[PDB]
Amino acid sequence: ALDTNYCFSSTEKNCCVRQLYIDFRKDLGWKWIHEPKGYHANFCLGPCPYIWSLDTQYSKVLALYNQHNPGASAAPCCVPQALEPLPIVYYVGRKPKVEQLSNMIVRSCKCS
Amino acid sequence: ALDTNYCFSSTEKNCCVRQLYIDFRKDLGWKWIHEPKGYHANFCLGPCPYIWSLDTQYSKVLALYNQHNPGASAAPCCVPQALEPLPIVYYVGRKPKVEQLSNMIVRSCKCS
Repeated sequence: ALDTNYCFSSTEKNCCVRQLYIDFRKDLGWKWIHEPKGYHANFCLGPCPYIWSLDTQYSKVLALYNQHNPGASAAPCCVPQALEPLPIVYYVGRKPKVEQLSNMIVRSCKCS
Repeated sequence: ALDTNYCFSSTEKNCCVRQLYIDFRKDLGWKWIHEPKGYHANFCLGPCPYIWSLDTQYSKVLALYNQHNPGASAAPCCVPQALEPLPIVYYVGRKPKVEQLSNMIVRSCKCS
């Protein structure tokens, strides 16, 4: 299970989603969004082994292509499979409008 | 265009698919497959900027979350979006059978 539930417990390095709170202005400096200040963007870091929930067939082949060659950084790339929206509030000229960005959050990583 | 056409030309580091020929036995040591010896598995390496064909919304946000914080390796993860099959030939007990693995190749990366 490579989601924000099994990665938000012990320590992990392979394809494990890690906390990635992003303060709209602190990290992205986004100026088109006023609120919220940030959110739990979460994300994924580190590659994955072979039986680590392989999505595509090239995910199991390369998974070994690296795990077999010591010194190769061509491993796979854990990524945010399922995402989540984001209730914000920005300004258009002079009228404030609250929306819900789509896929602006993570809820489970993977290995594409 | 982050495919094996624009990456197989000049040099790139961000989300650019690079050559990844894999010799079934040399790299994966796969013993369940006899032929071919290997194939053009290709793959992707390096993260991506913001306007680098973002797939999910978290691809444009994090793209800046890293491009903004100098010293953060939480960037995105370029991956093989479109893949390709693979005509092989293995053995089942004593009967040889040729098949076509699915998604056992890359034909274009992206940024999940």
